Amino acid sequence: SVKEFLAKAKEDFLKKWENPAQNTAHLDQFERIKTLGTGSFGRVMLVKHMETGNHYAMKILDKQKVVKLKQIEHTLNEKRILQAVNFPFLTKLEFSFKDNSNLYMVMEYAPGGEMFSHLRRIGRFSEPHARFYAAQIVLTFEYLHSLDLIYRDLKPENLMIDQQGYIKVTDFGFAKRVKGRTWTLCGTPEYLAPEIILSKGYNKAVDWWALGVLIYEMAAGYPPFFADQPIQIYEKIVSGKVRFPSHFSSDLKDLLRNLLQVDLTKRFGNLKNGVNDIKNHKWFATTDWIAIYQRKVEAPFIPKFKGPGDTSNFDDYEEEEIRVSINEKCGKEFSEF
Amino acid sequence: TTYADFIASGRTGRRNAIHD
Ligand SMILES: NC[C@H](c1ccccc1)c1ccc(Cl)cc1
Repeated sequence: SVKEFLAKAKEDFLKKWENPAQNTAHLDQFERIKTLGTGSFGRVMLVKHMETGNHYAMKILDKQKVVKLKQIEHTLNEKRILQAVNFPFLTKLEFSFKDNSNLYMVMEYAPGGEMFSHLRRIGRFSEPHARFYAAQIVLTFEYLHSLDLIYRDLKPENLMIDQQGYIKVTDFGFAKRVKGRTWTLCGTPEYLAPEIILSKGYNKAVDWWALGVLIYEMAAGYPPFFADQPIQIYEKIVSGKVRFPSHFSSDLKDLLRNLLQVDLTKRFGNLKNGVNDIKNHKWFATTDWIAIYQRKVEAPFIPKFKGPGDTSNFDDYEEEEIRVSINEKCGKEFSEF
Repeated sequence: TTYADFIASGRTGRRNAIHD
């Protein structure tokens, strides 16, 4: 019946995919509270929606910076995919709009913060704790991949912990609807599949590789391939070698060997039996996949709640103006946004 | 230890995406 659930999920997705929501709010409808993250690739602010009093994470992209970084098509992918998808462990896009200078994506706010923060502080997660999160990623990728979507940026930085201790996958900046293969060099160095590094055509198998890296990092406290510079990381990744902490269970070690597999004919997720090779692996023997989808499972860790607008689980960033030019920038490039 | 090497590394903070 997962086959039947997914058939229906595709019908729902395709309707929104073929006729996207556009211009569903305005900047003036939100009160700016705090910057929750930045980057060359943009910034995110906590905002309060006046008509509801709801708190949201508003992603703000500078159209001119997007163009300079050659991320126009990628940004159009992000918004078009996010408005069309619907799954418990995906961050929901509530509103999107644009003005003369910027693009806006208003997402649900997860006050628990990023997995990254909690993982670095605590050090590592126990295998059951890691398994609880990995299961949610297995289900999310099953969903996304069925809609012909490749995610391409799995990492702790992009997984928010919600108020029930469950995961929300965020940042769809490299997500792409592709039947067959694609070639863009993108991702985060520690998480890149070897075929990406080697400039081959690649497919959704690169996400299953990334799952291997995440599970490893969650359970070990550090990624399987690290060094001071990206080049040194890429050398390690393509080497064909990986070392596991002595505290890694036999089952974990075996799952990771089949995920972090350079040979695509052997990598789990990519075989004839698809995601069931992963779902039915011994390491997940205790996982009730339906109970996880339904959020019936008790979460191993619940973030300390201090109100809907509390930012204590996020770091402090330098605040920066939201300037809006009186001349429209990049009108044609982002016409469909 | 591997942990000690990671913590002494320059990549224990948030990691930026890459591109062409
Ligand atoms: N990586 C997720 C992170 C975030 C998402 C939602 C709420 C707070 C933080 C983030 C996303 C985009 C940018 Cl530009 C910086 C930071």
